Amino acid sequence: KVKLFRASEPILSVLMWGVNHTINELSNVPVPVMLMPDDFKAYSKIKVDNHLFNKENLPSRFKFKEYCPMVFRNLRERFGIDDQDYQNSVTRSAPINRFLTTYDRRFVIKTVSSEDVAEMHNILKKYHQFIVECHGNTLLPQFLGMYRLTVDGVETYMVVTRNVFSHRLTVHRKYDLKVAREASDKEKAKDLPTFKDNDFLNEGQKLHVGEESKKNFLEKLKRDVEFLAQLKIMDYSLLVGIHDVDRAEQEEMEVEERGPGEFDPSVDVYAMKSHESSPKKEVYFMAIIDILTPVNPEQYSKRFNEFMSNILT
Amino acid sequence: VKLFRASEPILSVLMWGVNHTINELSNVPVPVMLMPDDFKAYSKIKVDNHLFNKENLPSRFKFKEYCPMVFRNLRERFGIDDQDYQNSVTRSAPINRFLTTYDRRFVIKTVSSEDVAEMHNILKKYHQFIVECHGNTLLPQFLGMYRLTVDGVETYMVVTRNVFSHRLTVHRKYDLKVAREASDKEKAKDLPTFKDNDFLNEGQKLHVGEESKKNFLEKLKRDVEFLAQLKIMDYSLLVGIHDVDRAEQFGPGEFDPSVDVYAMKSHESSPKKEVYFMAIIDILTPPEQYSKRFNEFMSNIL
Ligand SMILES: O=c1[nH]c(=O)c2ncn([C@@H]3O[C@H](COP(=O)(O)OP(=O)(O)OP(=O)(O)O)[C@@H](O)[C@H]3O)c2[nH]1
Ligand SMILES: O=c1[nH]c(=O)c2ncn([C@@H]3O[C@H](COP(=O)(O)OP(=O)(O)O)[C@@H](O)[C@H]3O)c2[nH]1
Ligand SMILES: O=c1[nH]c(=O)c2ncn([C@@H]3O[C@H](COP(=O)(O)OP(=O)(O)O)[C@@H](O)[C@H]3O)c2[nH]1
Repeated sequence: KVKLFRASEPILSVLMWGVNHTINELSNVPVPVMLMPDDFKAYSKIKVDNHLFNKENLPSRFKFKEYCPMVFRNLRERFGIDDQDYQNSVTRSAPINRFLTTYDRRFVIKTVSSEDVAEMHNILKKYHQFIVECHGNTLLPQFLGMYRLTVDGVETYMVVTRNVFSHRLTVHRKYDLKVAREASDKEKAKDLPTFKDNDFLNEGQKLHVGEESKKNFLEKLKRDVEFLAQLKIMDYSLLVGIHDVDRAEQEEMEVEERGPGEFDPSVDVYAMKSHESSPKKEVYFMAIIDILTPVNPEQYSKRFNEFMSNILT
Repeated sequence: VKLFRASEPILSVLMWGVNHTINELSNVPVPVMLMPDDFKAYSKIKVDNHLFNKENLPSRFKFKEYCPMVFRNLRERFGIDDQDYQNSVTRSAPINRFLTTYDRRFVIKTVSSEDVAEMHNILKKYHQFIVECHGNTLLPQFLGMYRLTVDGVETYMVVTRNVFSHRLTVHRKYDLKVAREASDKEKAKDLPTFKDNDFLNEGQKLHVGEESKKNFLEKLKRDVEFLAQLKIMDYSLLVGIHDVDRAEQFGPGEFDPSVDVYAMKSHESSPKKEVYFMAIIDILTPPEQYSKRFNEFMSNIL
């Protein structure tokens, strides 16, 4: 039962300790009837100064701050994420890759600017109830936690989201779609490049999901980017992952020498199966990302929606 | 849900702090042995909440535990499970500074800065005496030592196992240590602490018979020869008497010796059926002669 918080760097140990600690405190806090305005301006702050004690993995001195814990707990709940699962995913073993995932690939942890933390506070009330009015059915990021760590007198802000991609299905190709953008010769020459818009268009890539899931994708995309427009938010992207079922079947068999294309929508919430009659059997993951940025937000809404409308069939 | 609801905020912080430190310790491996730094170590946490979890706890406070590895090991050597200790402090607020936990199992005394200094001065030798006597001792059994900061004022606390039983009511109490006696004021409280000379003027005796008298004296001698060899004085032996018959006015005179470690049955040849509780207390403020005189006084009570 013993959690050592062993990690390759001390800040990950503090992250694990911090999520463990804050979730445990939260378990002794009743779940409220409703959120109250103060919950949107609240925070928890702990400062640890140990001496000759418990130094094998944690630093002796550090600080941990969690922003709006009542709100983000309610968000976890509205996204179907149990608190015990959340803490287990972060603390059973050190996150990996700044950008991290939990070891089980379920949650993504991005470090962010002080400005991003400002913008989250500014949008949080309206974001919380956009989530509530759409019952968690959205392609926007699903924010589960926001934290400030202090190790060596240095502050680091982190935002936790649900992974856009599946936690079990491999992603074989990825795009960040939003002028003109493309992938660097450096980026294009790496294990899994992030192809931008114009490499999607030069490839002639198409995603065949058939009518019903095309329609529910476009309906939630319109609702989502009208929300971000009405919040004067820009520079966001749609992140797109392609899972080639057949290639996965091969790669598994190749490690076996030394279901298939099936997934749980309650967990892989951005995932879509390819249409019955489509050249290859594929799974797609598509979500809106990078929404904490702030030329026109209405224009951004319309242009972004037209492009993403056209990547489907 | 542990709300830490308490009669004053400092008790809430005490409950929170013991809960937190015990949970952290469950993530610290039990070492093959204690090391010298464990006797100089401490845990310190500082809480600054804002608009959050303020219904029972204060928003800002500090909690420091002294030598947590050492006191965890002492808990183990006294047969006290960590989660039981935590439950006794946190399941419900301590009561009546001098406190017990809601279940009356552990005593929480507020102490001086100097007492914390002195405990540090004796701690290694005290731990070694605990290991050499296998927890079989009439000394105080220290389970934790903490410093709380609430409203910028520090409060030091030491947790001991209760001398008295946690279920059997104590009907008369004596503090045996010149000449000392109980005040007219104390003599009018509900349960006076009758001091040495009122025990003698009362003619009270504790009949435990030969078998149980002998190694009570053996352990008393071992203990205060230890405290002499540590130059400790001004300590007392505290003694409680439980009369079964008044209790009658699901069993009487019944107790678990594994829990009420200082308890003794009255001898068959004793006028009334009684339960006695007896241990050494107040051993923290810093000659040899005291050892012999104190041991002699306690010697003549069987
Ligand atoms: O609009 C907001 N409503 C809020 O309710 C709120 N709460 C925090 N913040 C943000 O926090 C950022 C830096 O971090 P932070 O201020 O959390 O550190 P701090 O003030 O506790 O300590 P320190 O930096 O002096 O050591 C600040 O620039 C603010 O953007 C908020 N912004
Ligand atoms: O939920 C997610 N699951 C992922 O698996 C994932 N991978 C990347 N991203 C995002 O895409 C951009 C980085 O792209 P990148 O080119 O790899 O790195 P950077 O753009 O900073 O140079 C940033 O928005 C990243 O946070 C992901 N989001
Ligand atoms: O383990 C214990 N269980 C007890 O139930 C208990 N009751 C009293 N004591 C001690 O006896 C002296 C106070 O006696 P007191 O006369 O009531 O108060 P004070 O002497 O401060 O005026 C101090 O050493 C007290 O901590 C107890 N120790």
